[PDB]
Amino acid sequence: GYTCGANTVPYQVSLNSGYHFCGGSLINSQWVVSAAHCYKSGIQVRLGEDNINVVEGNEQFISASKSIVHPSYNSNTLNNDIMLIKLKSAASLNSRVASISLPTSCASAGTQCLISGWGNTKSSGTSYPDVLKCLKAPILSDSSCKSAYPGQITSNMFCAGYLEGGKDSCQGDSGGPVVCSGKLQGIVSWGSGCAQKNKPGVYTKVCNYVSWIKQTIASN
Amino acid sequence: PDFCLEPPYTGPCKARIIRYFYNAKAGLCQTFVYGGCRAKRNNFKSAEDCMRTCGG
Ligand SMILES: CC[C@H](C)[C@H](N)C(=O)N[C@H](C(=O)O)C(C)C
Ligand SMILES: [Hg+2]
Repeated sequence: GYTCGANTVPYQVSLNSGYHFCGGSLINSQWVVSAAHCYKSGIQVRLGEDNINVVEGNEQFISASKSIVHPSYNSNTLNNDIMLIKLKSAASLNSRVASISLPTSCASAGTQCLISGWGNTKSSGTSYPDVLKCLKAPILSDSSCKSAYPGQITSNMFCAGYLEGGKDSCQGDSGGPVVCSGKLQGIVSWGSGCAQKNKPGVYTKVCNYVSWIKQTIASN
Repeated sequence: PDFCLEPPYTGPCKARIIRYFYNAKAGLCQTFVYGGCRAKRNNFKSAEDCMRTCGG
């Protein structure tokens, strides 16, 4: 991880319920994409954040109207770990709040991506940042993902990161983006701990859902 | 309740949701970080729920 820099990931959202519990991505003025296991009541979306603990004057805090978990989310296998959030009011898109394009195709192994979040910064230990953290990590091959996690990887998941360890997404990062060449290819989802050797992070494969997201946004 | 003695389980998912668990050693309900999935039973949404079910 590193400090992204103020308002440098403009599509990054914090999900707040009295405190930061998850991340998300702005896909348009009124819709956020996040993880299904981030579903809570009383979600407030905070846009334009950097330091989630102080008010820096670029924020928009907007409550959620609707929160739509994928009809086939399996709580147990974590398959279809995707949820949409409709904002009560449309956001004002500016330079510090902008949305992320949805992919036309799926990204191949070895694509380097940006993963961002306010989650834990210690592999083992505890340290929650004030500011946004970023991490450049490659998409891993299906073959290696399935061998890292035998019998747990569905066609809707991918692995990303480093087999060596020390560089990963951690608790607090869920629902947050994995953006590869400007396109939203993943959502931070799960892993066996974090930044452990031979256990990369596991991400929801957003390219499989593009039709669902569009039609759902359209009819809600 | 036997599950009330069990250690807090964050699990594999990466959310940062504050929940409660019974801490036998301290004789009270304490907060921990729950990752958002595969919860075990020593995991409550309020102290009051925790105390009602576990407080012994
Ligand atoms: C994805 C946001 C950042 C990179 C996460 N929360 C983080 O700080 N991870 C640490 C690392 O430096 O990669 C830690 C070792 C898991
Ligand atoms: Hg961690």
